[PDB]
Amino acid sequence: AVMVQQIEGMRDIITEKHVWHLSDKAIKNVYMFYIMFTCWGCLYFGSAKDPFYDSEEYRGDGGDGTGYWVYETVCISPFLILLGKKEKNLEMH
Amino acid sequence: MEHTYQYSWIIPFIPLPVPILLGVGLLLFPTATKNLRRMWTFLSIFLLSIVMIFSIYLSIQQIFLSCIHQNVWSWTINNEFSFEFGYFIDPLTSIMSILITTVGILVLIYSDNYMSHDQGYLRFFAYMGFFNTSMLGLVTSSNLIQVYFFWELVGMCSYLLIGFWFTRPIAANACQKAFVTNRVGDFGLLLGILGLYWITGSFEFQDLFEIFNNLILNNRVNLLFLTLCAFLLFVGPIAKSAQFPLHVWLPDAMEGPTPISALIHAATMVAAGIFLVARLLPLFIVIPSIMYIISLIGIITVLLGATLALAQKDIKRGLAYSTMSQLGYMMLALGMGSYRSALFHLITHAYSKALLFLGSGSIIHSMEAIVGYSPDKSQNMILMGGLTKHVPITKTAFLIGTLSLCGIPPLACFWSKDEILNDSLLFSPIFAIIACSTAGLTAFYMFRIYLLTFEGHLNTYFLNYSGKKSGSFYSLSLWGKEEEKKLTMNNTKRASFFCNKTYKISNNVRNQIFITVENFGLNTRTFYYPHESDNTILFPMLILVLFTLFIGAINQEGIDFDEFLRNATFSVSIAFFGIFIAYCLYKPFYSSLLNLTLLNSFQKWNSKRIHWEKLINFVYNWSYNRGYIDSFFKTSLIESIRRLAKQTTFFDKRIIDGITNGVGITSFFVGEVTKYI
Amino acid sequence: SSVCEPLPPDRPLWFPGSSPPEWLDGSLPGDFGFDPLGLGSDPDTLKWFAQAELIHSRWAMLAVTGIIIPECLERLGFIENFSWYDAGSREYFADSTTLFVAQMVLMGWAEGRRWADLIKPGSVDIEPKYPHKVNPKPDVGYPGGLWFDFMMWGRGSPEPVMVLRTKEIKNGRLAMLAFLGFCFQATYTSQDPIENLMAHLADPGHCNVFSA
Amino acid sequence: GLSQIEPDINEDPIGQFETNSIEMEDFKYGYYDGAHTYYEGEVQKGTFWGAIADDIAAVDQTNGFQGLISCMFLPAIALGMYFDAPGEYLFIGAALFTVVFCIIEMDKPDQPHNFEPQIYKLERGARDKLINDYNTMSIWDFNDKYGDVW
Amino acid sequence: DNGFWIDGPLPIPPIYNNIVNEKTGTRTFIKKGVYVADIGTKGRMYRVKKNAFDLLAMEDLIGPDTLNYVKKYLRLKSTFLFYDFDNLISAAASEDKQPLTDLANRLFDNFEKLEDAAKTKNLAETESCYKDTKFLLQEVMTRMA
Ligand code: CLA
Ligand SMILES: CC(/C=C/C=C(C)/C=C/[C@@]12O[C@]1(C)C[C@@H](O)CC2(C)C)=C\C=C\C=C(C)\C=C\C=C(C)\C=C\[C@@]12O[C@]1(C)C[C@@H](O)CC2(C)C
Repeated sequence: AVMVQQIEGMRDIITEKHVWHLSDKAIKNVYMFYIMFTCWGCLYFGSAKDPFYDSEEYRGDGGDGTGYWVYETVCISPFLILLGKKEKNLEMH
Repeated sequence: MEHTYQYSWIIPFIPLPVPILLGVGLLLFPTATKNLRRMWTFLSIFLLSIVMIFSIYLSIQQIFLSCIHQNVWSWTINNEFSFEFGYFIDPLTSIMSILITTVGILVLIYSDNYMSHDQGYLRFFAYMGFFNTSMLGLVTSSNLIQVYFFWELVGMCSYLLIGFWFTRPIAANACQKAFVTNRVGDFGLLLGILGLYWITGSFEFQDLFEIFNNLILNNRVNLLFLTLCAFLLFVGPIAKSAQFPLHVWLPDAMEGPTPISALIHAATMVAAGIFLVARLLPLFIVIPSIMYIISLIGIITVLLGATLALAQKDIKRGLAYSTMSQLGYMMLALGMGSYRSALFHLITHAYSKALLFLGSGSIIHSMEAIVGYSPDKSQNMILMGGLTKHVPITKTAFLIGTLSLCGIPPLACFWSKDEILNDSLLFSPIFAIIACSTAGLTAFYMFRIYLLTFEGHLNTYFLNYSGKKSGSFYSLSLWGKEEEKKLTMNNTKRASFFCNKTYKISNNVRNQIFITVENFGLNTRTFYYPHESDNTILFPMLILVLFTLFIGAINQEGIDFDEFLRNATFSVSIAFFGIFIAYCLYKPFYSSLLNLTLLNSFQKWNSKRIHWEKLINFVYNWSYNRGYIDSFFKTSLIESIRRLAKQTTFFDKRIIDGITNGVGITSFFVGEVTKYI
Repeated sequence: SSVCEPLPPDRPLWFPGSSPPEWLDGSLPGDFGFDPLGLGSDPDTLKWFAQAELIHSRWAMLAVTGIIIPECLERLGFIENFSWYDAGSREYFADSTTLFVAQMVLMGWAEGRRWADLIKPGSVDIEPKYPHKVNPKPDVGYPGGLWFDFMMWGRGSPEPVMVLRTKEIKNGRLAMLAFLGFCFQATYTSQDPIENLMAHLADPGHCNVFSA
Repeated sequence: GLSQIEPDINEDPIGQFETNSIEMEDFKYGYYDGAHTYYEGEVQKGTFWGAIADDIAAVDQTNGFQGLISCMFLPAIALGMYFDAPGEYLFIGAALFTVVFCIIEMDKPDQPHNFEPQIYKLERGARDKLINDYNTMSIWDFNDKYGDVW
Repeated sequence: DNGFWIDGPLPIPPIYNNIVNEKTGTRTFIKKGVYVADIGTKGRMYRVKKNAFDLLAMEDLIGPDTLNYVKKYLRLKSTFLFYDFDNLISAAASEDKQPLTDLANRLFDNFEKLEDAAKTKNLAETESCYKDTKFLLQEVMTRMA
């Protein structure tokens, strides 16, 4: 592993060169354990007290889990107050 | 040698596990790891102490034995990569390793108390330890792959440290500009190492040194490709060492902490570019024109870094431009081909201005009790005034630092700048006398900084200036039980109650009844004067004083590691000339040592302020507008990209999404027409 | 914040269920009531014995460090021929007798300043004064100071002061016993401490003191 | 947000690139960024094990058995190597782990955050799917507001 | 052949009349596309030393379930050695030419046998060929140094 390098410029070099590679099997092994960690984490952290998607801040206002519950909320609750306003005018407010 | 270089791979990885534990601690269990608040501090300090002792041991073996170790391992072996991540122990590795570790340990001892009143504590030390990890991996690097790797990681850590105080948006602009500028240098380092791989096919620091002895003698390679490759390879050190094109990231780094001013510069990270150029000098002396380019960029930025620090209101920005001008001195030394004096000037500046930044932050933390918390108040060098009477050890440390930059031979650092100008004047006459002129300017602004900070009255508790101070000192009036039972609501006393009548004038009285209702007395009366900081601030300043006194006298170790009186007295004369010009302008009359006849004649010769009214205007507008280069880069480089981004999303959304949407629009239209035909 | 609050009377003792003596109320760190003989009866002498324990433990800690860490470096391949109980007989400069008198001079200065602290607390004060800055009056054995508390961990920053002093004293009692083990088992085995550890860890049953 | 009334339009769209943050004239340093908060003496202990178990106990829905098997699952793979090399046994064991976890996650509480936002009107505790198998309470049509008060 | 992007066959560089091939075919460790640089004859002489030391210090790579990376590392570094010996014998001094090209032939047949040993996942033949290929790599390094 010892190589003495002769370069005229600065100094001599004592390069080691430990050529190595994670065994072919060990790459499958680290994939195996990481799929195990993914499995464990999916199960356990799905079984966790998820503090944002439980409260009346999210599930109360809208909160179906989509990305449009805000927009259908602010597009339907004004129609809800227009409906309530018409039903108010139906009894002469 | 037999068993100590095989375990040289740990000196990047030893700081690493405490940012690993903080990065999984603060991100997962913030109350837990913040309950262990001061323990990760001492753990980072202890791991950096291990790296310090091991780097000192490697330095002792480098000064004893002349050898280089290149303990390379394998990283990827699939095809032409065969990549390595090994650790290259030259004397430059030893210099850079002790330069990282000692400054990092002292900044961590400082930062235990700098951040001790900060809610953001452990993520700062995670950034610190990961930065020390990255920079020690950068200096122990056997190939341009790993230099590139830890180079960009150092740039990321610069982004994180400058945008540490993330809640203030000027630090947000600062850290974005910083990381983008570091990526403009990263750009050049990329197509510079790829150009070297096209010219060599090396990707190793070993084989470049034995290919560039005969690569230029070949016919396939072009000299134009080699010089543009070396210039792009130099674009990286421009961004790290804050050279003239890519310098606009450095003075905005002030909005983060003062330890990152002591560590991002005057230290490791601006020494990354110096390390890179000095490591690649065996392939920079070979390419003929790049040496002149490095000399040119250095000699352009030394006039920029000098003239910028002349009129800074901020202490931290002024010391930043001082750091940038000394880094320009280092690049001017690297353009000399000086393999020795460049690194020695790097050592003495990186131990001098680091002390200067810690003294500045001690000044700042003393001023925090006066002005509260504000950088336009607690970092404004104008209203610092004088702190010799209050914080004496800070005064001595800051003074030894500023004399270490002003070039004082016996009790400060001068031999570095002596070697700079000695290697400068026998090189080219254009570059030399302007370098000595910038040295005189450097002594001028550094002594200006020292006089505005420590010498004179305070400028903030001064009874001519602060009205709350005059209201607080005089709890009772000058007559006691006369003239008032105290008077509040002092009316418009233009006549001063003298019943003065008026001659021909515009008006004397009117319908204007405005009473100057002043504030009261005997309330928050104390106004606690700036006392000394604790032991964790003085102790790195004492150790850095011991450094800058110890390095400042270094039958010498100039050759085994890697005009005498006239030039020395000329440099001391132009430096003391800068001392004298700053001294007659800023040192007040009651404490100056000069004769009052000459002191009276200074203002008697210069009471006009007409031939000064343009000079002071031009210098202040230069140092305030940053040579207009900040405004030009924010006008035609980043807002040019903003206009290009808006034009390009116009072309996207309107006239290539327009075609795709228009296919369906046309199908709707032909359907509606052919329905009704 | 910085008061050196003692341990409660219902503290853990060296011998559970036993009565702690009346001269070990808990003012000192590491107070677990260890007094089968009662050598700390006189409190004016128990102060001196507390200082004795503190300095003894600090020296034993630095010493056990200087024995085991450099032996780990020797096993790693840094230092040659290391053996702490033969590291005084081996060669240096200055003959080991000029070293001794220079040591006695310098340590005489240091330990004499410490003695002057012990006899009269404010005599040899350090951590120099600053304007409108009141350096706190320290205790004997815990001077604080810019030189010995530069991280300001003594006044109770990371943890309280009592638990930190108890950490010092307990870690250091353990180090005192470790050094006694060094001084005994390096002469009844004529071998290395780390070698003795690996030898006992090889076979804990038969590689004990009774083999020799 | 909610915005039961219609919101005020921003008359000043501050900039397409710069942030929505206040400027330096109104930025009180130290008390905003936290750079000069943390005056200690008000923080508490629970050092690194009285605050890990506090956090794990803060966010957890697991009983004694499930959770003990979760804590012993990853060491059962970390001992799958370095102690043996069983092969398919790890995968079959983790498959049965996931099957028994999903069977355990047919929990007795049904927790109305698991239901539709159309369920949220009022008195939803009297809705009891937690005990009533094959409910047949036709309310999920979601087209007209049902009074399910029985 | 319009300057940028020569197109079609994408050739490999040829052999300049050398007997450096197998002669029952060219060679079995030829990696298809690698960038050997036109540095110069001393540069090729040094890179022979460098890659010969690489295949020398391939010690810690050889082992069970690692033979494929041994084969890829062999093909890579031996392709570098192949083009560098092609340039060295192509710029030889007409008396150093024949013994060095015979040395290259008896090195490359050894590389062929080691590549076939590591290709069939047989560790005993891999090590039994790696012994005298370590001998010949030390021989070619001390020739080039
Ligand atoms: C330099 C040695 C030394 C000294 C002076 C002290 C002093 C003190 N200790 Mg500490 N202690 C020590 C070593 C020492 N300790 C060690 C090594 C241990 C661990 C074994 C302890 C464990 C300990 C506990 C758990 C407690 C104390 C306590 C005390 C206090 C009351 C006891 C007293 O006055 O004894 C004075 C002691 C001496 C003058 C030294 C004894 C010298 C004689 C000649 C006997 C030496 C021979 C010895 C038995 C050999 C060991 C044989 C081996 C097989 C074990 C006092 C401050 C109590 C306290 O309040 O804490 C502050 C308490 O609760 N100590
Ligand atoms: C100070 C100390 C050690 C200092 C060591 C030093 C400087 C070592 C230096 C070196 O090694 C190095 C570094 C490197 C080597 O190359 C050179 C030397 C020179 C060899 C040990 C104390 C060691 C001290 C010990 C072991 C003391 C034990 C005391 C006990 C057990 C007391 C018990 C009791 O007193 C109580 C507590 C209460 C009573 O009521 C009951 C009883 C039972 C009486």
